[PDB]
Amino acid sequence: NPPKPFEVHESGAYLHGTKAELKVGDRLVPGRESNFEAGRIMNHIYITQTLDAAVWGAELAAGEGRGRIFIVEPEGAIEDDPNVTDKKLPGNPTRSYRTREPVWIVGELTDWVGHPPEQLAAMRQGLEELRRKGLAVIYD
Ligand SMILES: CO[C@H]1/C=C/O[C@@]2(C)Oc3c(C)c(O)c4c(O)c(c(/C=N/N5CCN(C)CC5)c(O)c4c3C2=O)NC(=O)/C(C)=C\C=C\[C@H](C)[C@H](O)[C@@H](C)[C@@H](O)[C@@H](C)[C@H](OC(C)=O)[C@@H]1C
Ligand SMILES: Nc1[nH]c2ccc(Cl)cc2c(=O)c1-c1ccccc1
Repeated sequence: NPPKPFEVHESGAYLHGTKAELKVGDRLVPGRESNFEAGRIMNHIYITQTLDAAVWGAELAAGEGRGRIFIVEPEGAIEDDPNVTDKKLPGNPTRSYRTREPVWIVGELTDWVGHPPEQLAAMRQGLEELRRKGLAVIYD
């Protein structure tokens, strides 16, 4: 399924893109290393209700694996991801959220296609440019 930017599914189910080999049944607590800043300990887990965002999460995750999209259930409260809320577009059209509490892995999505390679390379090259200019501010 070719991700359409800002398109929710009728489930409203929480998604999580990553390269981590997670399994159905896993409970995962906050505090892993950031995908964007070596050595940065995370206060939150990031989740999304759009397929587009979860694909970005699978493609941009650190690791040698192939991207995976997990279906997750938070144990506690979620809030708008500030990294993508009112930062260009008003509100939270990617429907990206974060939580200070653990999440359970309740399934895996298997029939999705990632972004065209020139889109993923453009995203990676833009992020390296914000790195080099010291404009890659990450809120957590
Ligand atoms: C769900 O979000 C995704 C897709 C959105 O879909 C889509 C269609 O809607 C977007 C919204 C609503 C944005 O508000 C946005 C944005 O604010 C932004 C970049 C950056 N794009 N660039 C590429 C080319 N460009 C010329 C330069 C920079 C974006 O592309 C988007 C963007 C999209 O592309 N940020 C910036 O420009 C700056 C100044 C800083 C970035 C800081 C950190 C590093 C990031 O925030 C990290 C923490 C992640 O949060 C993102 C990497 C998101 O990855 C995930 C997995 O979450 C990703 C945006
Ligand atoms: N979406 C994210 N937001 C972040 C915000 C802040 C910090 Cl310190 C880290 C992250 C981060 O690692 C991710 C992520 C990227 C790919 C796969 C899963 C999660």
